[PDB]
Amino acid sequence: VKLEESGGGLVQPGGSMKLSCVASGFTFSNFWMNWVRQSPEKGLEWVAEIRLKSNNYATHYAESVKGRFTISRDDSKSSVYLQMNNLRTEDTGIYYCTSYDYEYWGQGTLVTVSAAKTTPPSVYPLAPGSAAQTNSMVTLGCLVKGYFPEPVTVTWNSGSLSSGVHTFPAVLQSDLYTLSSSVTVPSSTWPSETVTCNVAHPASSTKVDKKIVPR
Amino acid sequence: NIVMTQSPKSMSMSVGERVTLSCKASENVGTYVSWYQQKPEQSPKLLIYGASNRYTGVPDRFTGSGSATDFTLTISSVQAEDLADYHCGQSYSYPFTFGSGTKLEIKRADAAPTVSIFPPSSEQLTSGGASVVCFLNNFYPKDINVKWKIDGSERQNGVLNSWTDQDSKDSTYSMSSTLTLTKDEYERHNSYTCEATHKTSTSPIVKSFNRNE
Repeated sequence: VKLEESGGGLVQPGGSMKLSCVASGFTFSNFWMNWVRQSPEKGLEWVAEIRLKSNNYATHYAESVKGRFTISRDDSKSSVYLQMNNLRTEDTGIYYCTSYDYEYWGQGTLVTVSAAKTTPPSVYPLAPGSAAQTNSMVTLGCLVKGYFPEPVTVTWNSGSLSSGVHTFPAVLQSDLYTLSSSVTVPSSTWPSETVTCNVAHPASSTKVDKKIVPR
Repeated sequence: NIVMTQSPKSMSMSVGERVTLSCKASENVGTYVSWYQQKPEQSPKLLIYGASNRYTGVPDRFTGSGSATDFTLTISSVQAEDLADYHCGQSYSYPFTFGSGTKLEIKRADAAPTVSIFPPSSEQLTSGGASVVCFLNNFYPKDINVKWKIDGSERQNGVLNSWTDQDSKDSTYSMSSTLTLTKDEYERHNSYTCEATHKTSTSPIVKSFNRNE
């Protein structure tokens, strides 16, 4: 079973945004569908439900979104939608489409409601100082500074390096996020076998690939 | 609105041990309670529905019980893969509501961090900034402190810290600390040090560089 979500990103307060979700692997027309959202401040919240053709696609909404959101579905496309209007900053969070009982979930998409402007990340290489010590392993990294909104995604060597990777949660400071990612590889393999961080920021349509070279 | 209450926020268990998670409803919700497992950066997954019915594909170490206002999820023998945040939810009455979640931490042996320090890049200096980064990687337990020194003197302003969730593969934690100065201030000092203090030792793990190196 798969629920594939589309949409999300940055929207101004008072603005509108539509989320979509295409179902495959369950008989969509027989299932009630929901939207659920999640935030650090408030946790998981149910948003809206939509029922079946036999009952005229009747709906339910959380009181906090009634009159501002519309849940809809297109059974011919096996798709459920959430149209959000007059958006408020308290509406920011990760939005998931789900089936009844929350049996099947989409992957989630971050909706950020803010008047702050999209800003692409600066991606800086973290390479050890020239007088750093020697060890059988070496740690390298990338510092991702000054972007808005979330998210960014970080890979190393386009995903082929994963075992030695830690990417850290972003922190917000005055309308801009900063994140970092480290990778640890055997020291005999760098710089001979190259190591590059790839930082994708879909909101600004920018991916940066920074190769980490010795100082 | 029906409130689902979960406490405590976290429990720390060794592999093989039994853990019981509790969930209190503010109203009688009959058997309309489900349990979900959520790992970081992932959607929740259904474990139990109807208070006690195990969902297809869920390992049999997971059971659910209870009714009316009190509900329990039991893991008979905790496995490393069970590292996650567990939420209950009620579907008795609209609006449907979720509990706040109990995190399950997997216990492991104490491990000191691997500490690495990095100077500002030339690219960042060109723009007028100077971030010094220290990674404190693969340690346990979770609590840790970083102290930044500039020419031997502590600096607290300009420090940004971030901690990972517990690592699925080795049950450790990691932390990144960034001291951000302007290029102007960075170029007026010589030595930059991060000191990691962790329960494994009162002696800090010290990494440093100087701008002459």
